[PDB]
Amino acid sequence: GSSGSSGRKPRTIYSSFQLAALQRRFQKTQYLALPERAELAASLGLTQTQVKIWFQNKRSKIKKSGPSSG
Repeated sequence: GSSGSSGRKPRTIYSSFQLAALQRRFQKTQYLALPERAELAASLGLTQTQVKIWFQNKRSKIKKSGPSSG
């Protein structure tokens, strides 16, 4: 649109430690309650604004085929 979110780096947008728990939590449920979403931000050391976009984006890029659009 204006700036464009582009870039290439070996360090995934998220660390292995943060991801592990994240993905491990997502598989359980796509949505996270109040204290549930904060748990990842307080545990992984991230913020609700980060764990939120991570859970949302994923839903769109769900390795699993079916619900995703095309």
